[PDB]
Amino acid sequence: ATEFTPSVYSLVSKPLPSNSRPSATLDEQAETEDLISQLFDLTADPNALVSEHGKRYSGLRKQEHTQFLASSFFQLPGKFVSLDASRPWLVFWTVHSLDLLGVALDQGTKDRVVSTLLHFLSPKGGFGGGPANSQIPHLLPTYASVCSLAIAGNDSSTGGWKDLAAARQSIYEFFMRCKRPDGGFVVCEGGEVDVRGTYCLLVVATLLDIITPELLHNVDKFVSACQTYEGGFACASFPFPSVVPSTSAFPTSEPSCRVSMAEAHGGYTSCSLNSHFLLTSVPLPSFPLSIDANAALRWTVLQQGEPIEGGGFRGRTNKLVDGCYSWWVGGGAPVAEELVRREKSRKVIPPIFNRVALQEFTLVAAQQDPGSTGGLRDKPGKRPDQYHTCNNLSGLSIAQHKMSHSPSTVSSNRLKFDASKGLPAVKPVAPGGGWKNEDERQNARREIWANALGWIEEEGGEIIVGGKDNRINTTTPVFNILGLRLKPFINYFYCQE
Amino acid sequence: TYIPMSQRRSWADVKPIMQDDGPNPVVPIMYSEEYKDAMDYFRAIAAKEEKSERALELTEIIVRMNPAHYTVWQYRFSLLTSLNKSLEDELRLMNEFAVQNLKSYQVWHHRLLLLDRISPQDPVSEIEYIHGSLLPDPKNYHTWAYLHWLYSHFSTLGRISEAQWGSELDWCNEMLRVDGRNNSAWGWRWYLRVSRPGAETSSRSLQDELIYILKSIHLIPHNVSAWNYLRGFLKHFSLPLVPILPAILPYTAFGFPMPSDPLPEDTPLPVPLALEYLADSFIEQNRVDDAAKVFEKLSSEYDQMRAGYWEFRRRECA
Ligand SMILES: CCCC[C@H]1CN(c2cccc(OC(F)(F)F)c2)C(=O)CN1Cc1cncn1Cc1ccc(C#N)cc1
Ligand SMILES: CC(C)=CCC/C(C)=C/CC/C(C)=C/COP(=O)(O)OP(=O)(O)O
Ligand SMILES: O=S(=O)(O)C[C@H](O)CNC1CCCCC1
Ligand SMILES: O=S(=O)(O)C[C@H](O)CNC1CCCCC1
Ligand SMILES: O=S(=O)(O)C[C@H](O)CNC1CCCCC1
Ligand SMILES: [Zn+2]
Repeated sequence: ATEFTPSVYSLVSKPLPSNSRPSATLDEQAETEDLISQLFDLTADPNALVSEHGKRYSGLRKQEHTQFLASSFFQLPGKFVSLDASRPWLVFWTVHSLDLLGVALDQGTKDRVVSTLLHFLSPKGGFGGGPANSQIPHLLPTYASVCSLAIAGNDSSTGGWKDLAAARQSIYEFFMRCKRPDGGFVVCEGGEVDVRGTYCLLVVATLLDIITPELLHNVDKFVSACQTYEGGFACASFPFPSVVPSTSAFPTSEPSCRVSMAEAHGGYTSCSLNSHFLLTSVPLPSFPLSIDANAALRWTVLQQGEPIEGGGFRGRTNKLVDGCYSWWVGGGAPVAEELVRREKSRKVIPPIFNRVALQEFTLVAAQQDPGSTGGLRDKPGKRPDQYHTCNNLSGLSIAQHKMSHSPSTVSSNRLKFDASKGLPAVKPVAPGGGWKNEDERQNARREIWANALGWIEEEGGEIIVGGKDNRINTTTPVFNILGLRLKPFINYFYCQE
Repeated sequence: TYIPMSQRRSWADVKPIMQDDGPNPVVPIMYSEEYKDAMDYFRAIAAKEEKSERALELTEIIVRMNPAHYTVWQYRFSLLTSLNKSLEDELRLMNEFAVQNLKSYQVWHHRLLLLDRISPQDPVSEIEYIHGSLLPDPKNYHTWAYLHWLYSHFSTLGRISEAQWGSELDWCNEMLRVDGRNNSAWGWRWYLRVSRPGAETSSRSLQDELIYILKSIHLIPHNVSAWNYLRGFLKHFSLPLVPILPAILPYTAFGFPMPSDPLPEDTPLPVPLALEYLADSFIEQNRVDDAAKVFEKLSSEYDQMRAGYWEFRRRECA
């Protein structure tokens, strides 16, 4: 099960060769190699039973990490004002990390989480980064708030889910005000346009049963054109209009071509693969426009670092490894792998990245040094924070548990779906903007629901480096919440049981 | 010492509005007195929808303390257009923010909205500012994405001349000379030479581009940026791999550039991405067993971090 996932300690560590051509990139790379490899040399190999005397023990320090996150439920120092427009993310990073670590919140604390987030919800539609009397709605806080309510809420009158259900029409209307004719979305009124917005919006629309044809038009084309010559995805694509020199450069619904606007990055590659995957559930004709899945898988695996850098992932070519890309790049691997599997199936098994080395990076390099604040971090030399704690642990989960999208599970889901149950259909902004009829709408609901619940952990595919006390819970690819949160949440909004 | 706004004559008519968190919120932030006071009055300003100079001054105070505060940036831009403020002065203020390390998505997007609304007949001086701004961080992702947007938006309006495209490639070539491992500059070169709608595609340009790529590899044989650009180039233009194999084979132990007769020092062999080129070359020739043997060695000997991926490639051959 580990034939093709060699431990970092079993491989020869050597620097990236210089070719006798120094540059600023190489100076920074070599300095980082020395930082990571020195910490590995001080740390007992997690795979050994005879832990060397005098060497640091790499076990996951779950109680230190729990106490690190505990400040979220009391108070954060003044320096966090830099995240005052992202407080739903502070909630999400905390409550999802506790789910992964296996630590339960009591009901009173969950009720405080629910109440805080509901004060961020505007009657006109969507969540902001703070109270609705202070901040306007934003697509990224809307994703973080919705996922946090999946983790901490419930179906009772104080559980927050009924407020989400009542807000479905207004949230949909917010999503349509964000929509551009070329398939992009602004993240907020007057805000930037990139695949982070598309990803956050498609997750929420999928979970709350508010997808329509008018919402999705050109969304597949925007995302597909973000793929670069390296195989990963950039932040956005530019729509050039039908007429060369134009009096306007504002996006149009029928551009002559689209061009990606920057280099492939793990964060935008994660958002693009996940968005594309969500779109493949939608039964529209010749939709979604395809991507080059093999190139995206190749890009994904090429970002895993060498043994001297501990087998962590970097975010882009010739930059540095960083624990948070365990989720952004590592968590895209099962999505890319499934899309490759479908391509091979249409034209007519070993792990795809080093699942062992990624765990060794998490345990050895990404944990705060023992006996201290706890928390996980980017790399040695960096302070831990809630964002690296969440994303280190989410990526560790994908490495520990072999995830795949199961066609037979999706078939079973279709067989059990009850199309006579559901919340009221959203009213489209344009008269012809909805599904053509009720047969079409119910078929769409069935496919989107059944595929959202199609991810499974493969029996016998578990690999827990360092022993079973390092095991954390299983996150879901695409949504990044536990399956035991996803299922009752999405079932509530589709009225399934 | 700090003078609260409740004690300021210019603000005596304004009743501040407290943040509405509810009774016992999670993730509360212990705000400085200055930040809480400014937000208390911003809440009142934005509630009454006042568009004024004092509101403008207030938004600057707030984004200096929190540059990622998208709501206050949104209000600031509507103030600028509503008051018909000098957008060139605002652009100079954004230059100072960069100097003072006040940075976020929101600052970069604000800069984009300014350029879009100014709509200069010639954006040359903004292009030159962006070039200089890269000195402290030549890989700043927001800067490279903004540069792409700038050339794409203003070329759509017909305002990028041939002399401007030429000097942009000259600048790009210098960036890659100073650091051949700058993957952001490789991405820019791809826009300039391949993907932008105005790029030339002739047999001369394809040959020129291949010469530049090959020379780059021979200068830095272990540079992943150069190998990825080569593979993307050949794939995008449906060009065969075999005729170029002479320039690649020395790394797996005619007309286009060849490796140095003594290879550069600190160039251990084989180069794993050269082996990938060789394997894919075998596949191009339908020699699937020769490709499989290369993948097997990548998997068990030469690129063991990716042993499972290279084994996946080996099995595909059967
Ligand atoms: C506790 C402070 C963390 C700061 C992080 C996260 N971070 C942030 C802040 C608020 C919400 C949020 O959303 C989500 F990405 F989903 F976490 C993300 C930022 O702005 C800056 N970062 C710096 C960083 C660290 N390691 C890699 N980087 C690069 C990077 C990552 C994501 C984004 C984006 N976007 C941009 C850049
Ligand atoms: C759902 C959601 C909001 C997803 C976005 C996730 C994500 C990680 C985005 C990264 C965007 C970005 C500009 C990175 C470069 O920062 P950098 O130069 O500081 O770091 P680098 O050196 O690793 O590239
Ligand atoms: O997060 S962990 O590292 O597993 C937990 C911390 O080490 C706490 N260690 C205590 C030391 C004294 C005896 C009881 C345990
Ligand atoms: O009633 S709604 O329009 O749905 C929600 C409130 O009006 C939002 N107004 C706030 C004022 C201060 C700045 C942030 C927004
Ligand atoms: O379940 S197994 O993988 O066989 C082995 C256990 O998980 C061992 N965990 C350690 C026990 C002693 C303290 C430090 C952790
Ligand atoms: Zn990071």
